[PDB]
Amino acid sequence: AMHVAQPAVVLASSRGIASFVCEYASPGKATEVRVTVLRQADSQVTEVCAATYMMGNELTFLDDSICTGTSSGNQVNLTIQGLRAMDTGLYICKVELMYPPPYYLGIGNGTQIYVIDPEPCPDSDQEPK
Ligand SMILES: *[C@@H]1O[C@H](CO[C@@H]2O[C@@H](C)[C@@H](O)[C@@H](O)[C@@H]2O)[C@@H](O[C@@H]2O[C@H](CO)[C@@H](O[C@@H]3O[C@H](CO)[C@@H](O)[C@H](O)[C@@H]3O)[C@H](O)[C@H]2NC(C)=O)[C@H](O)[C@H]1NC(C)=O
Ligand SMILES: *[C@@H]1O[C@H](CO[C@H]2O[C@@H](C)[C@@H](O)[C@@H](O)[C@@H]2O)[C@@H](O[C@@H]2O[C@H](CO)[C@@H](O[C@@H]3O[C@H](CO)[C@@H](O)[C@H](O)[C@@H]3O)[C@H](O)[C@H]2NC(C)=O)[C@H](O)[C@H]1NC(C)=O
Repeated sequence: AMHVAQPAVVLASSRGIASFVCEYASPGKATEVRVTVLRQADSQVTEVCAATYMMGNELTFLDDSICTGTSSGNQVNLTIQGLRAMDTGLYICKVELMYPPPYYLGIGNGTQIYVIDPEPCPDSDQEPK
């Protein structure tokens, strides 16, 4: 245990930019480090972004994109843009050497992404939103 570092929460900008880096630990360097980002909800949890961190290539988020992520050394950086009040929640950083056998690593418990709601008025006493 204690071989995976990830922020428990993440502060997002007003636009909705939530970016954090979940590092992982491996016995060596390989071409395939499958990463996964999940969103947890009280009713159920669903998959979101996923790609193979190839040390000589970039992650592909063609399926369920709506997100951008980077990977360097042993730290994977995930950035989210467009987080509404409902979008705010938990994001799980996953790290799995799934392609090479015989696959053995760990997943991140998850970082909560926080966002700020801008208001056209100096206070919410009237016309709150
Ligand atoms: C996570 O790491 C990024 C740095 O990653 C940069 O962008 C990634 C998508 C990868 O391609 C990396 O190879 C690249 O170095 C930290 O900052 C990020 O910097 C980039 C570069 O300035 C920002 O995106 C750029 O946007 C311009 C505008 O069109 C483009 O021209 C560039 O091609 C590039 O896409 C990116 O917005 C920025 N991330 C943020 C703040 O959203 C980032 O800070 C770090 N995360 C944290 C907070 O640790
Ligand atoms: C955040 O981390 C916790 C850590 O929980 C235990 O995880 C194991 C691997 C070990 O490190 C131990 O020291 C930790 O306390 C994750 O919670 C654990 O999750 C696993 C599955 O992901 C659970 O295993 C289950 O085991 C039962 C057998 O009793 C099987 O029937 C199930 O199929 C399953 O394999 C384990 O019970 C959980 N333990 C705890 C303490 O909760 C947690 O999943 C992770 N967050 C993420 C990535 O979602």
